[PDB]
Amino acid sequence: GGVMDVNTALQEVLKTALIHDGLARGIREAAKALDKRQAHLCVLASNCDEPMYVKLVEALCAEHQINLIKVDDNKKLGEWVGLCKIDREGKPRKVVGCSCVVVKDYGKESQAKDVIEEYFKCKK
Amino acid sequence: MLMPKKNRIAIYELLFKEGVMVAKKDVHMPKHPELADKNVPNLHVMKAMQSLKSRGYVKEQFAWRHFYWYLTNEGIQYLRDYLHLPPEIVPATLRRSR
Amino acid sequence: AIHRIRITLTSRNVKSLEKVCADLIRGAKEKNLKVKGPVRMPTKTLRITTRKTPCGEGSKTWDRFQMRIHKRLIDLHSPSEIVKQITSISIEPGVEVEVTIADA
Amino acid sequence: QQLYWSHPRKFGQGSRSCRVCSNRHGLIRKYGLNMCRQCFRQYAKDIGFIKLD
Amino acid sequence: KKSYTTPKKNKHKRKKVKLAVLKYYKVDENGKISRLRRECPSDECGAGVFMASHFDRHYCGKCCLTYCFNK
Ligand SMILES: [Mg+2]
Repeated sequence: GGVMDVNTALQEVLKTALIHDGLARGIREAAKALDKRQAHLCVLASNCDEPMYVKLVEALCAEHQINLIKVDDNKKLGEWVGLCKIDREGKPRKVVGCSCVVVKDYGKESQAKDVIEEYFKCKK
Repeated sequence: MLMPKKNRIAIYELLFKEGVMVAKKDVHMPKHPELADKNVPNLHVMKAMQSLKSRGYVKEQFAWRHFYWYLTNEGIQYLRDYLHLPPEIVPATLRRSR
Repeated sequence: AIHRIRITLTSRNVKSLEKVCADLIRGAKEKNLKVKGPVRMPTKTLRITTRKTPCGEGSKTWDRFQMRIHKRLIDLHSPSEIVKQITSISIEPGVEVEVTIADA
Repeated sequence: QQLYWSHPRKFGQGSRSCRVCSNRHGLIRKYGLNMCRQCFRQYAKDIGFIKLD
Repeated sequence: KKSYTTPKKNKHKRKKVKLAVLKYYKVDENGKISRLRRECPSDECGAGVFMASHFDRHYCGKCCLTYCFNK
């Protein structure tokens, strides 16, 4: 654990949120998981693809419950989910970037790891 | 698909809870009996254990139409990884046998 | 209270069955329970007859397998606890014993 | 994938097979053995059948 | 138990056409969404799944053998 940093916040919440079955990876699953009321925290990176699905993610996080966090560097959150489960995700064979995520369920509520977003929601 | 991830995990957790698996050699029966019975066809159980055995992890016997699968140490470790358990828990088999 | 109660014994080896029966008779008459002696129901014989040969070749020999089943009854007039007790004791070998509520 | 993976097998030789060798063709239904005619001579003793006729 | 004969129609599978992913939503003012195709009002489909449009048919992808409408 860390000191509430954004570059620790994603790493901290992710590692419990895979176990809590929360991550709609990819863009179509993010959309389909936002059209139902299961979503909680949404993530996007820099543009390496369509210059309008960025507009898609911000419009969708906007239209119901504003909760977005933006963090660039697609390959980083990619490698943080870099293989289908937690062992050798750093295996360079496959290291696809997510370029979007929706957390449904943000892990076991703990250790201020969710409070980092509470420190942003009405503050930013 | 070879089977749904839901079905895989349901089979693996049962094997870990007990420590040993059994199914008759039959691809047609619609549900496995036992604690998979609400959900899973035993074709999936056979097909799953075959992959598990080819990677160590399991010992296999077959006598009058019925597989008997034991979980070995490598299997304990891999399943303890794959299911994210308290890294020291095993309800499979724990008592000194007199 | 005092009830009729019938014990039925079944097996395939006769000596075990007969010795079990005589010992139950002993244990019953040491308490003076007015035992009605063993009734020997007819023995049953199961017959199975098959060709000897795995394939179809040879002169046509057959096997004649058979298994035998012996069955007898004893009747007691007494309370339940003594009989379910003494029944529960003194059976070492492979013999089937079934005791019921009442048969009279 | 397929909804045509079987058609009624509820009587006759398609229904039944030996509890040991899984073969058809010459099994004993008497007394509920359900056992191939060759496989039964093999265990005819452990069941208890003895030849003395 | 012998050599085969030559077939002249071999084609194992359909090649499973590959499409660019999602243009079914339209952002149509800054922060405003439009839906080009309704979500199948079938109780088990969660109303986050998009019903098809054919040239004169609406068909539900997840209602495997139901929800086809004639217009
Ligand atoms: Mg007679």
